Amino acid sequence: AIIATAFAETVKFSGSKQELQKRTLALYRQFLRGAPTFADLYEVQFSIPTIRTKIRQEFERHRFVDDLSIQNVLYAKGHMEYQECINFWKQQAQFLKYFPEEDDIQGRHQPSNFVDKFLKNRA
Amino acid sequence: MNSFENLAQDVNITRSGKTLIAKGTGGRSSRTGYTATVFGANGFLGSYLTAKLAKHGTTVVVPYREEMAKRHLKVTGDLGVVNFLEMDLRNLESIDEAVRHSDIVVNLIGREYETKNFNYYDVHVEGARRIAEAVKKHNIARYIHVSAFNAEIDSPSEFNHTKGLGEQVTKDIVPWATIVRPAPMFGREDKWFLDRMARSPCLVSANKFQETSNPVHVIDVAAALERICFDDSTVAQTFELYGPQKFTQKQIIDMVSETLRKEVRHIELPKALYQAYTKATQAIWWPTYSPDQVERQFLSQKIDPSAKTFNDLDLTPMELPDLMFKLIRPYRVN
Amino acid sequence: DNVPAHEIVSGAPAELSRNRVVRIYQQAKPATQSGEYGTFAWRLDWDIVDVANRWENDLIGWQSSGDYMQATQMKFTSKESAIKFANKQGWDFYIQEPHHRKFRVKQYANNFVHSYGKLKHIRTK
Amino acid sequence: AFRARPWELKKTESIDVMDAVGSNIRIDSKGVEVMRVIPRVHEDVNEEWINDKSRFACDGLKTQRLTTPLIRVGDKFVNATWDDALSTIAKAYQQKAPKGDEFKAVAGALVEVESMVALKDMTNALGSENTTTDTPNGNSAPAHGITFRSNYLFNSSIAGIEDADAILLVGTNPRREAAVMNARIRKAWLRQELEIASVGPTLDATFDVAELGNTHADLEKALSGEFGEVLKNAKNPLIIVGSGITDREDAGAFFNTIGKFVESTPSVLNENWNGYNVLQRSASRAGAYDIGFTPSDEASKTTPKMVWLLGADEVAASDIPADAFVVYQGHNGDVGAQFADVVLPGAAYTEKAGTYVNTEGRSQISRAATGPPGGAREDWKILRAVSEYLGVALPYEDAYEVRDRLAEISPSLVRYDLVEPTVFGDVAVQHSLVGPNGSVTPSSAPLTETIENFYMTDSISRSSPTMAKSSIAFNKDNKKNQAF
Amino acid sequence: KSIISYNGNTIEIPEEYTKQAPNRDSTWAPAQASKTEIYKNNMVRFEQKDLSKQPMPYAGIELIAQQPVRFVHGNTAVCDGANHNGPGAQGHPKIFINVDAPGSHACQYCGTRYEKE
Amino acid sequence: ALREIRFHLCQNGSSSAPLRQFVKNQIGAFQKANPSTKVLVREANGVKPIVFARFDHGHESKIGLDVSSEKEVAERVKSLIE
Ligand SMILES: NC(=O)C1=CN([C@@H]2O[C@H](COP(=O)(O)OP(=O)(O)OC[C@H]3O[C@@H](n4cnc5c(N)ncnc54)[C@H](OP(=O)(O)O)[C@@H]3O)[C@@H](O)[C@H]2O)C=CC1
Ligand SMILES: [Zn+2]
Repeated sequence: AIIATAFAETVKFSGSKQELQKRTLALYRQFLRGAPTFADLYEVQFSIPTIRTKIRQEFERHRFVDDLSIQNVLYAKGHMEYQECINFWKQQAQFLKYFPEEDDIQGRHQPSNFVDKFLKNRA
Repeated sequence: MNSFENLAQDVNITRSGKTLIAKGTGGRSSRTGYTATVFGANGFLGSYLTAKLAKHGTTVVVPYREEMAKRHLKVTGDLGVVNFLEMDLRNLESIDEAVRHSDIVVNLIGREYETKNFNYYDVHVEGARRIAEAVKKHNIARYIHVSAFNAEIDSPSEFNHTKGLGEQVTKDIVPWATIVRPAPMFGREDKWFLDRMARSPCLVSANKFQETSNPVHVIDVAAALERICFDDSTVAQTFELYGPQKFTQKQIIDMVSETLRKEVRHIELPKALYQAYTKATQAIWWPTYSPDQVERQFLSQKIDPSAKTFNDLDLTPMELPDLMFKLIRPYRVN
Repeated sequence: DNVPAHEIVSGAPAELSRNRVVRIYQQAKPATQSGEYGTFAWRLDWDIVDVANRWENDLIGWQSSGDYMQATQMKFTSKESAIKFANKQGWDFYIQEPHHRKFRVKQYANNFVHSYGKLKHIRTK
Repeated sequence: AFRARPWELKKTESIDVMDAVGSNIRIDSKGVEVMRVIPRVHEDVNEEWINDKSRFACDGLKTQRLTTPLIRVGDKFVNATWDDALSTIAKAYQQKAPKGDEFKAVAGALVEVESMVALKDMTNALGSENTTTDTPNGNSAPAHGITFRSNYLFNSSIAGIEDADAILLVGTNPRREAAVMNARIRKAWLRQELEIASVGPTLDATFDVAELGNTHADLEKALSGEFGEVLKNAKNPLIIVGSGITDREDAGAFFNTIGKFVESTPSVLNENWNGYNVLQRSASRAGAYDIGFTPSDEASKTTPKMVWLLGADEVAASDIPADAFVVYQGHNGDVGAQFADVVLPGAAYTEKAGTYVNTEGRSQISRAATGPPGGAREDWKILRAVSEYLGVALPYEDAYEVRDRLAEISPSLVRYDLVEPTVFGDVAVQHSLVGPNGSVTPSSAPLTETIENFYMTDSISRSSPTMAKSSIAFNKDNKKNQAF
Repeated sequence: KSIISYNGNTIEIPEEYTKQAPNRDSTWAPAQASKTEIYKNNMVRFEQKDLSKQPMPYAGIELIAQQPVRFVHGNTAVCDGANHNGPGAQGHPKIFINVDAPGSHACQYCGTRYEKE
Repeated sequence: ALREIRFHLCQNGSSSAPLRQFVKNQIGAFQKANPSTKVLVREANGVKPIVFARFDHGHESKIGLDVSSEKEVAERVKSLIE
């Protein structure tokens, strides 16, 4: 037969929110645990605390989503991502997509008020 | 969507009366409207500067000497952004062809040893004089001239002496040129710095590795150069780009050893013996440590009291201790 | 009513649902043709962005674009379906209500009506 | 001819701005330039037709364009950056030091409502009330008043012409001011009995008209005469007043006579039918009046030290003081830009999604076909930025906030494609037309034609080679256009 | 010869390469960019390049203007631009041209001019 | 106000009836009372009776005119003008 691969979890939509939050916290713990493995695999310049900070931000972004089905989908995609990272399927190029802030300063002019945006036709 | 991070605004007017209108969001397919000639573009710093310039689609004219050394520069720009011109310092028409159509001219041409064809004078003073004459004759809007830190006319070192003379002749010819003096630059595959410390059989100093300078990341020098390129308020100013904190050569070697998990071999020799050795090895065809380099091994960095710095470009240099691991990673062995 | 940002499971950029406006409408009867086959579907397409719509390459003279939606246009069977879709994606929209030809009775015999007074115009056929 | 094929054209539904009718058009563009303009059906405005100017003046949008800011230095303009321009405006403002009504603002025939709103708000925040229109006598307030919409609109809808039994045209030539409406009047006249009379210049009409004279006295005679009786008896009468009469100094007398006649005759103005109609010629006049873009009484007395032209290409040498600092904001190079000290490029009607209010008072929304050329910008953004440089920063920096401010100014700007009749029909006439116009003395000067040349009336139309060729090809004294 | 650039500097071009075609000096369509303008706008990519090697095909407008007018008896001239030597259909679609008006009337496909005599 | 007053009101709405009456009857009295202010009456179906006053340098203020009587409309306006 075709058997599942490493860190594969069968797709299951939780019927109750609480049973989903259990899995969600497990997944968060897995990501935090794997952070050093990610730092070794992908030869990152930045520190393990920064990996963990990024993970916390990612989990934070959906902290107020209510409808259960959307939470189920987000959890499934988060697990798919975890499996992608931990198995070194991803390369450094795609991994660093997650990390747009640690790249250097892109330039002198990042407009913030209406006059600087207007001068660059981005108002 | 992307953004023209280097440009302050959309419509621009060069000092020469050209109207430049940036098109597009600011990505590969966009065009800033500027045209720039980068002398010495295929070198260590020129490559980064060219990558930053062609990232936003300003036309980059690259004068080159060897065809095979410049090939990596074509990748950095869209079709027709990076243009290549055959050039030689003893062919005036070639220089004229290189600078003729540009709004910006920066020259990074400098050599840390002497050759059978170009001695320090020929490469730093007469070369700069010819480039600056082409600039003045074609009335180029912006001319940026890069020299070295510690550039002084009456220096012990022929390198610093010729650099100071080059600065003087540039100022005499083009009164509106901008002079930059970067500190020792490090970074990936640098020259006579970190990479040398990482794979040398032995580093031999004639002055106990005591010399102090503020090393600066090459990316930061290139970004500062770009900023100087695109703001017209830096005309006729002098810039002293240097790193945050002052280091001793021995300190850097100790940091490299700690980051390399391997001990770097240091041997101290008398100055006369090491001179004779370097003067002897100057007979081979591949670049090797100069006699004047070891002369410079007795000069510590001197920062001009009255000179614009990274702060005036709203920039903050990165730290050499922070990059260490990123900059020397392939030699750890572990 | 409208799906907020960051619970859309499509994966599209946030800018799409933040600062872009789509328009929903029916195509107008083309003035050049009498056929009406294209006028029943409810199109949905994006209003253009000023800086990123189209510029001219300085080499071969082509139309460069930074707007990734300039060519996209969805078809829907009905106005309510288009509204529901745009709402489910979080897109700000505007509805352009269609215009139709007002019915009037046309008689061929009207071309030959007797005129009791002076002729207002000479019909010619 | 031969410039494109239908499958490669991007089709955008937008609004024509050549006249004040507000024809609905489809803009076919490929890439960065506009190919053609074709009509789309709106049975309540243009039916399925547009006039030749609206169709063929598109070629004026790709020539004589403004692309970079310009600054006058000596007797020549020099290109300059947006920052340099706007800082020059700020420095001229601080040096001139205008107090109150010394900052004049003029709006041209083509501009959108959002741009007018921005300009008026900024000018008010400078302490000025000198928000003028571009027409002759536009330094003064209009004689028909601004308080009620029905004072300056086509109160009978454009579809109202279908029901007409009698029409009196006062100082207006619809064939030139509103061509599709002229076709509408013609169709009505062909298919039912209908009586048309006019006061004003002898006009070549597609329908039989009765000429009652060229003078205000002739209007008095008519309204007291046989045609006044015809209007009294009519079931759906309507009186059409040209915008060209509003531009006369004696506009008060005409508006007074007409208001008295209307307030008398119930057929002309009852609760089911308002026969009083003003026919604007410019696409922007209705919106301007809607937001109160009208100078104050004391403003017309002052001599401005700074003038801001928004469009404003009908301006003369006389209306600008020599010492004034003039800012021009537009999309084409015309006489107005020639007069300026700083020129700012703004988007054209095909390059922005604006609101236009037609003669009916109908509010319509356009859609941007292409982006502005060069370094040109959206007009209300220009005003917002310059106001920030002037220290009077406008409270909105986003299109939705712009629509909110528009809702604040009037609730009918945000209701699109909707006409709703006025409940104040009887109050408006008395309060605005007959009330304050008692003192005005009618002149003895005869009424003249409002527009000398139908084909060239705007900046776009004067920038078009096609309109130039059409004007010289379709001249009356050319035998190709005679018949006999 | 000497075209001033946007820089204010001078660009020198031989006279032969400013002609739009070898046989015609000036443009033949309003939107067509003249050689002078081409160089002014692309001079960076034309440096150290040999202009005599560039394509420069002949302007067909003059070549068709050198072909003599064909006189026809009737009111209609039929043209299809066929190749009587080779097989197959090698011309352009067969159209008929009315020649009652004064002067020569050009084939819409090939430009060959006809006249009624 | 000193410079501008704007009246918003529905045409058919019941909540606008005191507004329609106030306009229809004392619009002339209000205009003559404040001869330099510019008065605008703008109507639309869905909108709730509101009034806007513009005093100086763009400062504006508004009050809701969901009111029972033409009188009460008048004192709401007067309270705005002060
Ligand atoms: N790196 C440092 O630590 C410091 C460097 N600088 C200055 O920075 C600039 C460049 O730094 P870096 O990029 O490291 O130097 P590189 O040697 O890396 O590049 C220098 C450039 O000089 C060109 N060049 C040298 N001589 C000639 C010549 N005679 N004719 C034509 N081209 C010539 C080289 O071209 P080719 O490859 O064809 O020889 C090369 O492109 C130089 O001016 C240097 O003096 C100043 C202070 C510190
Ligand atoms: Zn043919």
